[PDB]
Amino acid sequence: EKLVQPTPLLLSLLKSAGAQKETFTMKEVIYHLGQYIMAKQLYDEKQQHIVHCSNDPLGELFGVQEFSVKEPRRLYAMISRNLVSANV
Amino acid sequence: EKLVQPTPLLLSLLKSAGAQKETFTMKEVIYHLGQYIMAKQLYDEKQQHIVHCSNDPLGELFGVQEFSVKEPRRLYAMISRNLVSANV
Amino acid sequence: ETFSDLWKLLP
Amino acid sequence: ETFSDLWKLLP
Repeated sequence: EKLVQPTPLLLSLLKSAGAQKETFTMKEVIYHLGQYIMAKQLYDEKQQHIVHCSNDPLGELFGVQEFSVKEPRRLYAMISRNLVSANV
Repeated sequence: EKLVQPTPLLLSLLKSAGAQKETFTMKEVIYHLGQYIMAKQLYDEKQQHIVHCSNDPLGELFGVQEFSVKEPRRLYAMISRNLVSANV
Repeated sequence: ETFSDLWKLLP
Repeated sequence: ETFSDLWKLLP
């Protein structure tokens, strides 16, 4: 698929989640982001579709206090405004 | 399915992972245990089938430093020696 | 349904 | 294969 180049901040989160590249496909970006959320345990204990990022860089990146993985559209928009190139 | 009654220690781990009962089926015990491991992040970052419990009560409970989720037989044996009743 | 489950269903 | 994946496959 097409390669995307994340901004420095998004790149640092993916890297801390184990990514080794600087260019990925959207599926790798999504995969690595779930690992970051998992490792940091930002999701809600009871309602596990809610991710709380108020005091985490993910909140600075997306600019929200939280989000639902059950709202795919808003999520993709937050990721997209954070790709310096959606076609590398 | 049959109900099992975990020992006090195993009970405290399940409870901390969100369990509300004192009697469960083996599937609930397994479900709650994965949540405990998940919440505490005891699994290995790279080889995610390896659970490190050397400095966690799970290690005291099982009596091991680690284990592989890829060895189902040893796991069930560790759980079984920790049920005061495998039929409640 | 756990986080992993939902994340894995991303449309 | 992530922890959740493997755990979910427990035989």
